[PDB]
Amino acid sequence: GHMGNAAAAKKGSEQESVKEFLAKAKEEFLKKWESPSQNTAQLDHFDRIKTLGTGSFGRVMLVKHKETGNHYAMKILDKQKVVKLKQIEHTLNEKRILQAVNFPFLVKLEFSFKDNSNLYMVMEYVPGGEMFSHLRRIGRFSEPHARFYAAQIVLTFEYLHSLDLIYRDLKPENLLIDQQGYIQVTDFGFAKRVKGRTWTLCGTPEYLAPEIILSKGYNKAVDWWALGVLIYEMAAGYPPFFADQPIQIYEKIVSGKVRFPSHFSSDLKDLLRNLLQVDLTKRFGNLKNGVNDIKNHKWFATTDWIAIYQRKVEAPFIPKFKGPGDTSNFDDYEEEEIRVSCGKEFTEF
Amino acid sequence: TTYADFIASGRTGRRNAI
Ligand SMILES: CC(C)(CC(=O)O)CC(=O)N1Cc2nc[nH]c2C[C@@H]1c1nc(-c2ccncc2)no1
Repeated sequence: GHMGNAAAAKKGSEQESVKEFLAKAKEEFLKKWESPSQNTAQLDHFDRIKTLGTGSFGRVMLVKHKETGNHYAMKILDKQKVVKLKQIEHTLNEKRILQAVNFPFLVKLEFSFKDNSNLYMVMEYVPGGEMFSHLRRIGRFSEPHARFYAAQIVLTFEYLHSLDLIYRDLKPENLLIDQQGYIQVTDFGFAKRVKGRTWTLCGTPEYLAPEIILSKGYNKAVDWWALGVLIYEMAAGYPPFFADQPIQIYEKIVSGKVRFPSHFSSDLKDLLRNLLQVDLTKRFGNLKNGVNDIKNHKWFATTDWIAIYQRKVEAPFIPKFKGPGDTSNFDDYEEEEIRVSCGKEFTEF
Repeated sequence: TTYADFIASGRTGRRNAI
Protein backbone atom coordinates (compact mmCIF):
# COMPACT_ATOMS: atom_id res chain seq x y z
CA GLY A 1 0.00 0.00 0.00
CA HIS A 2 0.98 3.65 0.32
CA MET A 3 2.31 3.38 3.88
CA GLY A 4 4.75 0.82 5.19
CA ASN A 5 4.02 -0.75 8.55
CA ALA A 6 5.95 1.73 10.70
CA ALA A 7 4.46 4.75 8.90
CA ALA A 8 0.92 3.38 9.22
CA ALA A 9 1.45 2.64 12.92
CA LYS A 10 2.79 6.15 13.63
CA LYS A 11 -0.08 7.81 11.76
CA GLY A 12 -2.68 5.69 13.56
CA SER A 13 -1.20 6.52 16.95
CA GLU A 14 -1.07 10.22 16.05
CA GLN A 15 -4.77 10.22 15.17
CA GLU A 16 -5.71 8.45 18.41
CA SER A 17 -3.75 11.02 20.41
CA VAL A 18 -5.67 13.82 18.66
CA LYS A 19 -8.93 12.15 19.70
CA GLU A 20 -7.68 11.93 23.29
CA PHE A 21 -6.78 15.64 23.18
CA LEU A 22 -10.14 16.72 21.74
CA ALA A 23 -12.04 14.72 24.36
CA LYS A 24 -10.26 16.50 27.21
CA ALA A 25 -10.61 19.86 25.44
CA LYS A 26 -14.37 19.46 25.01
CA GLU A 27 -14.64 18.71 28.74
CA GLU A 28 -12.78 21.95 29.58
CA PHE A 29 -14.87 23.94 27.09
CA LEU A 30 -18.19 22.71 28.48
CA LYS A 31 -17.24 23.51 32.08
CA LYS A 32 -16.50 27.14 31.18
CA TRP A 33 -19.46 27.29 28.77
CA GLU A 34 -21.82 26.35 31.61
CA SER A 35 -20.22 28.75 34.14
CA PRO A 36 -18.84 31.83 32.35
CA SER A 37 -16.60 34.48 33.83
CA GLN A 38 -17.98 37.99 34.34
CA ASN A 39 -16.56 41.37 35.41
CA THR A 40 -12.88 40.52 35.79
CA ALA A 41 -11.69 44.17 35.53
CA GLN A 42 -12.93 47.75 35.09
CA LEU A 43 -12.33 50.72 32.81
CA ASP A 44 -10.09 52.82 35.04
CA HIS A 45 -7.65 49.89 35.22
CA PHE A 46 -6.48 50.91 31.73
CA ASP A 47 -4.94 53.88 29.91
CA ARG A 48 -6.32 54.70 26.44
CA ILE A 49 -3.56 54.73 23.78
CA LYS A 50 -5.03 54.57 20.28
CA THR A 51 -8.15 53.69 18.31
CA LEU A 52 -7.37 50.68 16.11
CA GLY A 53 -10.80 50.33 14.47
CA THR A 54 -14.37 51.55 14.50
CA GLY A 55 -17.80 50.70 13.16
CA SER A 56 -21.55 50.96 13.63
CA PHE A 57 -21.50 48.96 16.89
CA GLY A 58 -18.38 50.25 18.65
CA ARG A 59 -14.61 50.64 18.45
CA VAL A 60 -11.40 48.77 19.28
CA MET A 61 -8.70 50.55 21.26
CA LEU A 62 -5.13 49.82 22.22
CA VAL A 63 -5.04 50.15 26.00
CA LYS A 64 -2.35 49.62 28.59
CA HIS A 65 -3.09 48.03 31.96
CA LYS A 66 -1.96 50.63 34.50
CA GLU A 67 -0.49 48.17 37.03
CA THR A 68 1.05 45.42 34.87
CA GLY A 69 2.04 47.58 31.91
CA ASN A 70 0.50 44.95 29.64
CA HIS A 71 -1.06 46.10 26.39
CA TYR A 72 -4.48 44.84 25.31
CA ALA A 73 -7.03 45.35 22.56
CA MET A 74 -10.25 46.57 24.15
CA LYS A 75 -13.47 46.17 22.16
CA ILE A 76 -16.01 48.78 23.30
CA LEU A 77 -19.61 48.10 22.26
CA ASP A 78 -22.35 50.59 23.12
CA LYS A 79 -25.31 48.74 24.65
CA GLN A 80 -27.88 50.95 22.91
CA LYS A 81 -26.12 50.78 19.54
CA VAL A 82 -26.11 46.97 19.81
CA VAL A 83 -29.72 46.59 20.94
CA LYS A 84 -30.88 48.95 18.18
CA LEU A 85 -28.93 47.00 15.53
CA LYS A 86 -30.22 43.42 16.04
CA GLN A 87 -26.82 42.31 17.37
CA ILE A 88 -27.58 41.44 21.00
CA GLU A 89 -27.53 37.67 20.50
CA HIS A 90 -24.30 37.70 18.47
CA THR A 91 -22.49 39.84 21.06
CA LEU A 92 -23.61 37.72 24.03
CA ASN A 93 -22.69 34.56 22.12
CA GLU A 94 -19.28 35.84 20.99
CA LYS A 95 -18.33 36.71 24.56
CA ARG A 96 -19.67 33.36 25.78
CA ILE A 97 -17.52 31.49 23.23
CA LEU A 98 -14.37 33.57 23.82
CA GLN A 99 -14.37 33.06 27.57
CA ALA A 100 -14.87 29.29 27.14
CA VAL A 101 -12.44 28.34 24.34
CA ASN A 102 -8.72 27.62 24.75
CA PHE A 103 -6.49 27.10 21.70
CA PRO A 104 -3.09 28.52 20.70
CA PHE A 105 -4.47 30.16 17.51
CA LEU A 106 -7.53 31.83 19.10
CA VAL A 107 -7.12 35.33 20.55
CA LYS A 108 -7.45 35.16 24.33
CA LEU A 109 -10.09 37.15 26.18
CA GLU A 110 -8.19 38.36 29.24
CA PHE A 111 -10.91 40.47 30.92
CA SER A 112 -14.52 41.43 30.37
CA PHE A 113 -16.95 43.76 32.12
CA LYS A 114 -19.70 46.30 31.50
CA ASP A 115 -20.55 49.73 32.86
CA ASN A 116 -23.72 51.82 32.68
CA SER A 117 -23.68 52.07 28.87
CA ASN A 118 -21.00 49.88 27.25
CA LEU A 119 -19.77 46.31 26.95
CA TYR A 120 -16.02 45.77 27.13
CA MET A 121 -13.93 42.84 25.92
CA VAL A 122 -10.23 43.03 26.72
CA MET A 123 -8.17 40.60 24.67
CA GLU A 124 -4.45 40.12 24.24
CA TYR A 125 -3.03 42.62 21.79
CA VAL A 126 -1.89 41.05 18.51
CA PRO A 127 0.45 43.72 17.15
CA GLY A 128 1.06 42.28 13.66
CA GLY A 129 -2.38 43.26 12.38
CA GLU A 130 -4.40 41.31 9.83
CA MET A 131 -3.01 38.83 7.32
CA PHE A 132 -5.04 40.85 4.79
CA SER A 133 -2.63 43.82 4.83
CA HIS A 134 0.47 41.65 4.55
CA LEU A 135 -1.01 39.61 1.69
CA ARG A 136 -1.99 42.68 -0.30
CA ARG A 137 1.46 44.23 0.30
CA ILE A 138 3.55 41.17 -0.64
CA GLY A 139 1.10 40.16 -3.41
CA ARG A 140 0.93 36.43 -2.70
CA PHE A 141 2.50 33.91 -0.36
CA SER A 142 4.73 31.05 -1.47
CA GLU A 143 3.14 27.62 -1.08
CA PRO A 144 5.25 26.83 2.06
CA HIS A 145 4.18 30.16 3.54
CA ALA A 146 0.50 29.52 2.70
CA ARG A 147 0.82 26.00 4.11
CA PHE A 148 2.14 27.32 7.44
CA TYR A 149 -1.02 29.42 7.88
CA ALA A 150 -3.33 26.77 6.41
CA ALA A 151 -2.11 24.13 8.87
CA GLN A 152 -3.08 26.39 11.78
CA ILE A 153 -6.57 26.93 10.39
CA VAL A 154 -6.96 23.17 9.89
CA LEU A 155 -6.11 22.53 13.54
CA THR A 156 -8.25 25.45 14.70
CA PHE A 157 -11.28 24.19 12.75
CA GLU A 158 -10.62 20.65 14.00
CA TYR A 159 -10.79 22.12 17.53
CA LEU A 160 -13.86 24.30 16.97
CA HIS A 161 -15.81 21.63 15.09
CA SER A 162 -15.20 19.16 17.91
CA LEU A 163 -17.01 21.69 20.12
CA ASP A 164 -19.91 21.73 17.61
CA LEU A 165 -18.96 25.29 16.67
CA ILE A 166 -19.20 26.41 13.03
CA TYR A 167 -17.04 29.49 12.50
CA ARG A 168 -18.52 30.95 9.27
CA ASP A 169 -16.34 34.00 8.67
CA LEU A 170 -12.93 32.80 7.57
CA LYS A 171 -11.03 35.44 5.52
CA PRO A 172 -7.59 37.10 5.75
CA GLU A 173 -9.25 40.14 7.33
CA ASN A 174 -10.08 37.99 10.40
CA LEU A 175 -6.64 36.40 10.85
CA LEU A 176 -4.20 38.38 13.00
CA ILE A 177 -0.47 37.67 13.03
CA ASP A 178 1.30 37.59 16.38
CA GLN A 179 4.90 38.41 17.34
CA GLN A 180 6.04 34.85 16.54
CA GLY A 181 4.35 34.97 13.12
CA TYR A 182 1.50 32.63 14.10
CA ILE A 183 -2.20 33.19 13.46
CA GLN A 184 -4.64 34.53 16.02
CA VAL A 185 -8.23 34.09 14.93
CA THR A 186 -10.48 36.99 15.80
CA ASP A 187 -14.23 37.51 15.63
CA PHE A 188 -16.80 34.97 16.78
CA GLY A 189 -19.90 37.06 16.13
CA PHE A 190 -21.10 34.71 13.39
CA ALA A 191 -20.12 31.43 15.05
CA LYS A 192 -22.90 29.08 16.10
CA ARG A 193 -22.75 26.13 18.49
CA VAL A 194 -25.06 23.80 16.62
CA LYS A 195 -25.06 20.14 15.67
CA GLY A 196 -26.88 19.17 12.51
CA ARG A 197 -28.01 22.01 10.22
CA THR A 198 -28.54 25.76 10.37
CA TRP A 199 -29.96 28.19 7.87
CA THR A 200 -28.67 31.78 8.36
CA LEU A 201 -27.35 33.67 5.33
CA CYS A 202 -24.10 35.03 6.72
CA GLY A 203 -20.47 35.38 5.79
CA THR A 204 -18.44 37.25 3.17
CA PRO A 205 -19.37 36.85 -0.51
CA GLU A 206 -16.03 35.55 -1.81
CA TYR A 207 -15.93 32.89 0.96
CA LEU A 208 -19.57 31.68 0.87
CA ALA A 209 -20.04 27.97 0.27
CA PRO A 210 -22.51 27.13 -2.55
CA GLU A 211 -24.99 25.59 -0.13
CA ILE A 212 -25.20 28.91 1.71
CA ILE A 213 -25.85 30.84 -1.52
CA LEU A 214 -28.47 28.29 -2.58
CA SER A 215 -30.53 28.81 0.62
CA LYS A 216 -29.94 25.28 1.87
CA GLY A 217 -29.64 23.96 5.35
CA TYR A 218 -25.91 23.63 5.84
CA ASN A 219 -23.37 22.35 8.34
CA LYS A 220 -19.69 22.61 9.30
CA ALA A 221 -18.62 21.70 5.74
CA VAL A 222 -18.97 25.42 4.86
CA ASP A 223 -15.85 26.08 6.98
CA TRP A 224 -13.87 23.57 4.91
CA TRP A 225 -15.05 25.23 1.70
CA ALA A 226 -13.92 28.57 3.12
CA LEU A 227 -10.52 27.01 3.88
CA GLY A 228 -10.22 26.21 0.18
CA VAL A 229 -10.97 29.84 -0.66
CA LEU A 230 -8.40 31.05 1.85
CA ILE A 231 -5.64 28.71 0.68
CA TYR A 232 -6.29 29.77 -2.93
CA GLU A 233 -6.24 33.48 -2.09
CA MET A 234 -3.05 33.14 -0.01
CA ALA A 235 -1.24 31.32 -2.84
CA ALA A 236 -2.65 33.32 -5.78
CA GLY A 237 -3.04 36.75 -4.22
CA TYR A 238 -6.69 36.90 -5.30
CA PRO A 239 -9.63 34.64 -4.42
CA PRO A 240 -10.96 31.93 -6.76
CA PHE A 241 -14.32 33.62 -7.37
CA PHE A 242 -14.59 37.35 -7.83
CA ALA A 243 -16.51 39.88 -9.88
CA ASP A 244 -17.76 43.47 -9.73
CA GLN A 245 -20.89 42.51 -7.78
CA PRO A 246 -21.68 39.71 -5.30
CA ILE A 247 -24.48 38.22 -7.45
CA GLN A 248 -21.88 37.57 -10.17
CA ILE A 249 -19.59 36.08 -7.53
CA TYR A 250 -22.36 33.72 -6.41
CA GLU A 251 -22.95 32.44 -9.96
CA LYS A 252 -19.28 31.50 -10.24
CA ILE A 253 -19.27 29.83 -6.82
CA VAL A 254 -22.21 27.57 -7.62
CA SER A 255 -21.02 26.69 -11.15
CA GLY A 256 -18.59 24.02 -9.95
CA LYS A 257 -15.74 25.51 -12.00
CA VAL A 258 -12.46 26.98 -10.72
CA ARG A 259 -9.34 28.02 -12.64
CA PHE A 260 -5.86 27.99 -11.12
CA PRO A 261 -2.72 30.06 -11.82
CA SER A 262 -0.11 28.11 -13.75
CA HIS A 263 2.31 28.42 -10.81
CA PHE A 264 0.06 26.34 -8.50
CA SER A 265 1.61 22.94 -7.80
CA SER A 266 -0.24 19.79 -8.82
CA ASP A 267 -0.63 18.89 -5.14
CA LEU A 268 -2.19 22.28 -4.36
CA LYS A 269 -4.68 22.05 -7.25
CA ASP A 270 -5.75 18.58 -6.13
CA LEU A 271 -6.28 19.72 -2.53
CA LEU A 272 -8.22 22.78 -3.68
CA ARG A 273 -10.44 20.80 -6.05
CA ASN A 274 -11.37 18.63 -3.07
CA LEU A 275 -12.10 21.58 -0.76
CA LEU A 276 -13.83 23.73 -3.41
CA GLN A 277 -16.12 20.80 -4.17
CA VAL A 278 -19.75 21.81 -4.69
CA ASP A 279 -20.93 18.25 -3.96
CA LEU A 280 -21.18 17.82 -0.19
CA THR A 281 -20.89 14.04 -0.52
CA LYS A 282 -17.40 14.58 -2.00
CA ARG A 283 -15.99 17.61 -0.16
CA PHE A 284 -12.91 17.03 1.97
CA GLY A 285 -13.54 17.49 5.65
CA ASN A 286 -17.06 16.12 5.18
CA LEU A 287 -16.31 12.44 4.38
CA LYS A 288 -15.90 9.28 6.45
CA ASN A 289 -12.28 10.11 7.33
CA GLY A 290 -13.09 13.65 8.50
CA VAL A 291 -10.26 16.17 8.81
CA ASN A 292 -7.78 13.36 8.17
CA ASP A 293 -8.46 13.56 4.42
CA ILE A 294 -7.01 17.06 4.68
CA LYS A 295 -4.17 16.44 7.14
CA ASN A 296 -3.01 13.37 5.18
CA HIS A 297 -3.18 15.03 1.75
CA LYS A 298 0.04 15.18 -0.27
CA TRP A 299 0.13 18.98 -0.08
CA PHE A 300 0.55 18.69 3.71
CA ALA A 301 3.06 15.81 3.48
CA THR A 302 5.84 17.94 5.03
CA THR A 303 3.64 19.30 7.83
CA ASP A 304 4.49 18.26 11.40
CA TRP A 305 1.02 18.80 12.85
CA ILE A 306 2.09 18.48 16.49
CA ALA A 307 5.00 20.86 15.97
CA ILE A 308 2.56 23.39 14.48
CA TYR A 309 0.26 22.97 17.48
CA GLN A 310 3.20 23.31 19.91
CA ARG A 311 4.31 26.48 18.05
CA LYS A 312 7.77 24.97 17.55
CA VAL A 313 7.94 25.61 13.78
CA GLU A 314 9.80 28.76 12.76
CA ALA A 315 7.38 31.02 10.93
CA PRO A 316 8.29 32.01 7.36
CA PHE A 317 7.38 35.63 8.13
CA ILE A 318 7.55 37.75 11.28
CA PRO A 319 5.88 41.20 11.18
CA LYS A 320 8.05 44.19 11.97
CA PHE A 321 7.64 44.94 15.69
CA LYS A 322 9.08 48.15 17.16
CA GLY A 323 8.24 47.01 20.70
CA PRO A 324 5.18 46.56 22.89
CA GLY A 325 2.48 49.09 22.10
CA ASP A 326 3.55 49.36 18.46
CA THR A 327 0.55 50.48 16.38
CA SER A 328 2.19 50.50 12.93
CA ASN A 329 0.27 47.49 11.55
CA PHE A 330 -3.04 49.37 12.07
CA ASP A 331 -4.48 52.54 10.55
CA ASP A 332 -5.03 56.00 12.07
CA TYR A 333 -8.47 57.11 13.28
CA GLU A 334 -10.04 60.15 14.89
CA GLU A 335 -9.89 59.67 18.66
CA GLU A 336 -13.48 60.12 19.76
CA GLU A 337 -14.33 60.17 23.45
CA ILE A 338 -15.65 57.24 25.48
CA ARG A 339 -18.62 58.51 27.48
CA VAL A 340 -20.61 56.52 30.04
CA SER A 341 -23.80 57.33 31.95
CA CYS A 342 -29.85 49.14 28.78
CA GLY A 343 -29.66 46.44 31.43
CA LYS A 344 -32.23 44.22 29.72
CA GLU A 345 -30.82 41.16 27.93
CA PHE A 346 -27.22 42.14 28.77
CA THR A 347 -27.62 40.59 32.24
CA GLU A 348 -25.51 37.63 31.10
CA PHE A 349 -22.53 39.70 29.94
CA THR B 1 -5.42 38.79 -17.33
CA THR B 2 -6.87 37.42 -14.08
CA TYR B 3 -4.81 39.80 -11.94
CA ALA B 4 -5.98 42.74 -14.05
CA ASP B 5 -9.58 41.53 -13.73
CA PHE B 6 -9.16 41.37 -9.94
CA ILE B 7 -8.00 44.99 -9.76
CA ALA B 8 -10.89 45.98 -12.04
CA SER B 9 -13.42 44.23 -9.78
CA GLY B 10 -13.11 46.98 -7.16
CA ARG B 11 -13.01 44.24 -4.52
CA THR B 12 -9.31 44.44 -3.54
CA GLY B 13 -9.92 46.20 -0.20
CA ARG B 14 -11.16 44.77 3.05
CA ARG B 15 -14.47 42.96 2.48
CA ASN B 16 -17.54 43.35 4.69
CA ALA B 17 -19.70 40.44 5.68
CA ILE B 18 -23.25 40.24 4.35
C1 LIG C 1 -15.17 48.04 16.04
C2 LIG C 1 -15.37 46.53 15.90
C3 LIG C 1 -14.82 45.81 17.13
C4 LIG C 1 -16.88 46.23 15.75
C5 LIG C 1 -17.49 46.62 14.43
O1 LIG C 1 -17.27 47.69 13.88
O2 LIG C 1 -18.27 45.70 13.93
C6 LIG C 1 -14.67 45.99 14.62
C7 LIG C 1 -13.17 46.17 14.59
O3 LIG C 1 -12.67 47.29 14.60
N1 LIG C 1 -12.39 45.07 14.50
C8 LIG C 1 -12.90 43.71 14.33
C9 LIG C 1 -12.07 43.02 13.30
N2 LIG C 1 -12.28 41.83 12.65
C10 LIG C 1 -11.25 41.64 11.81
N3 LIG C 1 -10.36 42.63 11.87
C11 LIG C 1 -10.90 43.50 12.81
C12 LIG C 1 -10.31 44.82 13.20
C13 LIG C 1 -10.93 45.26 14.54
C14 LIG C 1 -10.27 44.50 15.65
N4 LIG C 1 -8.99 44.43 15.85
C15 LIG C 1 -8.91 43.55 16.91
C16 LIG C 1 -7.62 43.22 17.55
C17 LIG C 1 -7.56 42.27 18.55
C18 LIG C 1 -6.33 41.98 19.12
N5 LIG C 1 -5.19 42.58 18.75
C19 LIG C 1 -5.27 43.48 17.76
C20 LIG C 1 -6.45 43.83 17.14
N6 LIG C 1 -10.05 43.12 17.36
O4 LIG C 1 -10.99 43.77 16.52
